[PDB]
Amino acid sequence: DEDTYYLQVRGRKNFEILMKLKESLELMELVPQPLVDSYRQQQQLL
Amino acid sequence: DEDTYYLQVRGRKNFEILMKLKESLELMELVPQPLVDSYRQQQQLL
Amino acid sequence: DELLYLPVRGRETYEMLLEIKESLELMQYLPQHTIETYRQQQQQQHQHLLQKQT
Amino acid sequence: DELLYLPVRGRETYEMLLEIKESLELMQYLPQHTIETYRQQQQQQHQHLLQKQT
Amino acid sequence: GSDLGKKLLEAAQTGQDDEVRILMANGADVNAMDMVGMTPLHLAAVNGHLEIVEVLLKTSADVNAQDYQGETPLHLAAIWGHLEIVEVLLKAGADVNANDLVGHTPLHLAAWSGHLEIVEVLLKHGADVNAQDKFGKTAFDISIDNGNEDIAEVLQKAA
Amino acid sequence: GSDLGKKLLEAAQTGQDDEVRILMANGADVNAMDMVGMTPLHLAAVNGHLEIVEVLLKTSADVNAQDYQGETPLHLAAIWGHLEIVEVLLKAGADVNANDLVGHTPLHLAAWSGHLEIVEVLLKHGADVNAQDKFGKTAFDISIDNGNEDIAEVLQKAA
Repeated sequence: DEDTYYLQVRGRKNFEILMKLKESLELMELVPQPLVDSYRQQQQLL
Repeated sequence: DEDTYYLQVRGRKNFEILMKLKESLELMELVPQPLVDSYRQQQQLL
Repeated sequence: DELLYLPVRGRETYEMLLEIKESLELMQYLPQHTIETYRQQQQQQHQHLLQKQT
Repeated sequence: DELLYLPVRGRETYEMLLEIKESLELMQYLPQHTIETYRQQQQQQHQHLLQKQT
Repeated sequence: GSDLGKKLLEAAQTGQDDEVRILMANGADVNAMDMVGMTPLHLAAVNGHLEIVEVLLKTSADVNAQDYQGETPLHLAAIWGHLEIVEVLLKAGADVNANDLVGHTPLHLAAWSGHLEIVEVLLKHGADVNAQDKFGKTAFDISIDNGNEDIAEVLQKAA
Repeated sequence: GSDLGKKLLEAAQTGQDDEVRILMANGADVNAMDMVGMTPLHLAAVNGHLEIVEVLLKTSADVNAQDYQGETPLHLAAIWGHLEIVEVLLKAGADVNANDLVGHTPLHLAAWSGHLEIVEVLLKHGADVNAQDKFGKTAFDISIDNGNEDIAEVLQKAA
């Protein structure tokens, strides 16, 4: 998906965790698929 | 913390993960401290 | 309810995942009256939707 | 960079944590030019703050 | 786990009396455990579902089952203020002095929550007022911490 | 890990030339690994920091170090289009045919990204056009998938 969603969260520490995961989930999409595939292959070998 | 924060996230699947964690993080605060303490003691024993 | 084992490099990631996992599991201890009160609060929060203005 | 071990009950929680952990770790593969482009996008997103109206 | 076991856990949690009886009749494991090790009896106790507790107590379900945190159904009925459920669990042989992983008894948790009448029932069944938790604390100590002076008076008189 | 090692990893990633030289002079581990097993040389290669790559290649840092995914610095310079870094890595003895965990060579990843000139340099250093990944795919196969017909022509001519 590509479109934009809003949420509200109570608690600054909750907000800080969600903003850290918002960042990693959004940036994750810019990682080339071949590196995602090697990474998943590694997690499998464990 | 008690006050309310807004974020935006791109991607429905990203939004769905964040809404699941928003829920669990917000509800977590309603769990009595003694049960939080037993839970942390258990994670420690592992 | 199988006991699965997540390999984690580094303290920072491990602690983040622990806090998330804790929040996911400890919901089980809440009564449905508590869950329903939360759900109504969340529903009423909608009456006033978020929008980009200011 | 010690290899720590997170005990997880159940598939659903394990898979959620895996997806989060993946997102956290795979950022390392991004060039700073990519990170800076994202950061500017995020900064410009502020120019139009979220507020409860509609 | 099993499929029926997970369904029985959800039916007990959500108070679906009829679905609990149908799941049980179809072989659902009364000893099924959720992700924190709670049985259907624990979840019926948390969620205040008296009729479902009473149904499960007619089975071989362990009234003193401990979740992964050491909590018994009685701990959880006590912390969440479910007086009638506390009564039926004790009538069914619930260990009034069961200790969870941080050394809380049901009396500790009723003290913590401020459920006076549950404290009185636990005392009637011989709850140990002297039992100290991980952090040295009696029920009386907790009831002080949480401004439950009314329970702190009842506990002092029992001591 | 070490403290200096983590700092050297961040300095290399963020292009802090002077901080890289100071960290190294103070004993920072050139073989330090981040959470995905990348060394400072990998991170300088990802992030397009030529001067930092050149500095690290004067050390005992392994030009062919593999992260936990099997990626070498050359893989990562190739996928991210850092031509000058691809050149200096190969001059320093980078394995042009290094295989990561899903059987990608640097040529696969340059094909995937559409970096024609890097494909040409990898070929000049004897990149294997016939090497097949986990999913049976050559570089030529990928370049087709990703509409890089220009690279698919160069690879067909090499075959």
